[PDB]
Amino acid sequence: VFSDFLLKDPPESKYKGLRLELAVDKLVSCIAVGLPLLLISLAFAQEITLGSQISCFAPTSFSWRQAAYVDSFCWAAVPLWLHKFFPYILLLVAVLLYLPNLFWRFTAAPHLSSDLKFVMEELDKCYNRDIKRDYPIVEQYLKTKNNSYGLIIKYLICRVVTLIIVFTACIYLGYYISLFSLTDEFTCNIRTGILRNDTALPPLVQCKLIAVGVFRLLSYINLIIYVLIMPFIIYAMLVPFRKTANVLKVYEVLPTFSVQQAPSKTYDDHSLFLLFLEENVSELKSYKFLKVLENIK
Amino acid sequence: VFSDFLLKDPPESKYKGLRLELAVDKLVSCIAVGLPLLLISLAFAQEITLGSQISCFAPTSFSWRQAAYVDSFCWAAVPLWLHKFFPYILLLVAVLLYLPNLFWRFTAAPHLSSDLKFVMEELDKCYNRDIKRDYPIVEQYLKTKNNSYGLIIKYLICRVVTLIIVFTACIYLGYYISLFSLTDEFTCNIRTGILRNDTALPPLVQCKLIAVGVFRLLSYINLIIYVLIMPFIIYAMLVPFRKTANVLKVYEVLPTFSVQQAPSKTYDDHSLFLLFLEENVSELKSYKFLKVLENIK
Repeated sequence: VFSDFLLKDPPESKYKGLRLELAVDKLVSCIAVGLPLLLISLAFAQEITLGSQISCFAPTSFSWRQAAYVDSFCWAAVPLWLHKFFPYILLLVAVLLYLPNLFWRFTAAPHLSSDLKFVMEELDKCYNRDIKRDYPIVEQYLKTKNNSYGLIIKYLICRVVTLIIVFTACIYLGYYISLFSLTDEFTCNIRTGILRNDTALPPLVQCKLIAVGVFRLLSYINLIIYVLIMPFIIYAMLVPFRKTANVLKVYEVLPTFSVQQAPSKTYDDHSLFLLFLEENVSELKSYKFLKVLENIK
Repeated sequence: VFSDFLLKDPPESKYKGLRLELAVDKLVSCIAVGLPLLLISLAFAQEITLGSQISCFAPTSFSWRQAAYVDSFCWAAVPLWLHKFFPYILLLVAVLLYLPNLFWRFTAAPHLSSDLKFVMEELDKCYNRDIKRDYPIVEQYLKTKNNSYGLIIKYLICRVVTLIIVFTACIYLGYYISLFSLTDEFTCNIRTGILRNDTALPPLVQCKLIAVGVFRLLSYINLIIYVLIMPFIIYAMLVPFRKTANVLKVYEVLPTFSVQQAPSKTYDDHSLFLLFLEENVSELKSYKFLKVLENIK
């Protein structure tokens, strides 16, 4: 009985290439973080070529600096801040979106990695020794992960943070779009604190926001992409209803492994671990041999 | 008896991946250092596009440079320095926050690393040889760390430095917010030292601070994030009341290891070492075998 409990070695950097994120979470994260960076890079580029935020039509009686004053004054205060702070909300949401994958990498990745390596090495050993009564090591190990919750708790944490951030960004951009595309100019007053009773200046002045066009374009692009990537976040968040293949069911054609009685797919570590195992089954060497073998029969 | 005291080798770069910081301290440090850098990067970017700090409405009778003089003069002196020095306090607190993890890395990390490697190699040897009377090497070694204090002293040093810096930054930003969001302009005088009795200049002039909006936004963001990450610092600082799993209790199902009588969780090196051991138990190979083994029984 107890002979295949002795730990010998990993006889290589054998795995070195396990994937610890299910490729859809990976694509979604890359896109959602990258898009605002490209947008605001272009934004800052064009704004540093324009070299101004607004332009006011000052009266000729002013000098240079006397007009620069009103042009700087009217850049301060219907909300104008949804325009003043646009290139900052995007960086903010980009960084907030980068955070959850850091959370994953530092709190769940190494545990999951060790578990995957253990299960895979055990399966390879079992097949290799029984192709030529022991205890169901892998069966009992996977039975242990049937009332724990840490892995799935952390997973759902990451997914819900991502969904919340994307939803908020969407409604912000939407209000921007539905508010600014009706005009781009406004009336500004200057004589307020000391010049209040100074008749040497106009009672009003006009100024125009000179980036509304580009910002509206970027808003449309970002909103479309985000509403496109929301459903994938939800489909990922629905773990116990995804599509699997039961690699543990392909392994049951050898003399003494198991016969998996019946699953239930509840929210627990068993389901998430099975998902990661199926994603990484590309590296299990014995898998293809057993597949063709059960095909011959 | 004395046979398992001979040092043979680490038969690989076996561990090469121990984690020397408990993932919550890691996340907190990354966030707290990174956030002000992103904020002040954006600040310096926008301020170099604006190319000015204030704007004063000089009388038309001035020339160009004669108005530049008042515009530069009134940028000097209710505190205006809380506005003048804003992009510097943030870099200061970022660097002060980076310091404690350097302190940890240089005074505690290598000792802890050697200790972890020793304990883990010893446990693996013990299991591997007794799965097929000796002295409790690991039990006595962990007994030695029961009246020393260096590790926990350094740990608490780092945590309290972090908490102090975060608290001070919070109250600074709070005073900024509660002071500047009532106005953005002030009255300035010029004729003071030589032009005092020079009637060729106005008795007053107005100037406006042209970054109050952006700085207030950054202040809100930073204050919210810092008050969010304070509780985690405290929860970390409360070492002897955290949640563990007693991996040394899972190891006691083999013939001659121990039976852990009773803990007390006082402030000492034993508790902190147990925390680090539980964090790094992902690499102990025998751990999962023993877990499934005690499950079968």
